[PDB]
Amino acid sequence: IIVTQTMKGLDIQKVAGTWYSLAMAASDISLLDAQSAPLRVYVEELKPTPEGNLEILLQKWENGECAQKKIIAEKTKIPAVFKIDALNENKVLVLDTDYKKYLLFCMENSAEPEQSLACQCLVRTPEVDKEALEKFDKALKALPMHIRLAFNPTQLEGQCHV
Amino acid sequence: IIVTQTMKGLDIQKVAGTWYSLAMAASDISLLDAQSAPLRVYVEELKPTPEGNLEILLQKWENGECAQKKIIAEKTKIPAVFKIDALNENKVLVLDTDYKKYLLFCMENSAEPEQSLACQCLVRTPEVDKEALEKFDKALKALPMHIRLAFNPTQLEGQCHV
Repeated sequence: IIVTQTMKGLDIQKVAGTWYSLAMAASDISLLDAQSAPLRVYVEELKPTPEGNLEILLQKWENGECAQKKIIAEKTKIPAVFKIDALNENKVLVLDTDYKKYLLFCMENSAEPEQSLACQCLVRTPEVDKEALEKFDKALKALPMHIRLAFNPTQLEGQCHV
Repeated sequence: IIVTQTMKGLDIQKVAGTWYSLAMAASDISLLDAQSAPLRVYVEELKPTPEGNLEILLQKWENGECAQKKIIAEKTKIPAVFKIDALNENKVLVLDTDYKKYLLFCMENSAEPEQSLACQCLVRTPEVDKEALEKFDKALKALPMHIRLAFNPTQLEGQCHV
């Protein structure tokens, strides 16, 4: 895939704190279709390091339980692009944010041989922000998404979105 | 939705023949999320009757097989609205068509619209028609969808969308 738009001027220190996964999309239906699908992950928090790296706290269904997971994303020459250090190295792209209300990012699933891509719309509060959803859909027009999900407030406040 | 002009003058005789489910959306994620989800149905063909009813031939994953099913949709006072008793739905609404390339329709249970609404973009040929998808998304902006799926040509030509 060709991501055609990452964020200019990204100050990663300002995305610290709590977030909620309002909506997600992926290039393959099977990446997101079930609760236990591989890229079905709910971001809880972003913790920038002083070295300019990014810690990502998320929840994920596994073996019928809601599991917390910590991902360390290492900075690169491009400021909106990070590398996840893991058995298969995976990229995380910050597309856009206003720091105070929404953040749009994508992550690839390199354990898939075939090129795969998931993107999320994160908001600061557990409400459906229509303007953030509009910016998400605008950013998605350039991308080959075949599944899109959106969640309601009860799900945002729940564990693993229930 | 407003009953529109192409909806006032819907001539069902002109929708006869083969169709492909290019994209689908629903109000509840669980209506569409798995292959065996209840409203995960692929329209194959539309057969208008001389009495002005509408036969809908579709495929559906069930008991580990791709099963053919026949739904009889009975006409009503409103020409774009039909009555069914299948998939725990009771109404089918034709939202828009140009007869020759696309048709947009929804199904619901009028007892439980929020929990039962699914809509589809059907095309005449197994290709991704961007203009048809634009009209589908335009019609969906007014609706409380939380899942949207789009299929590729190989899936369109496949059994139960591969």
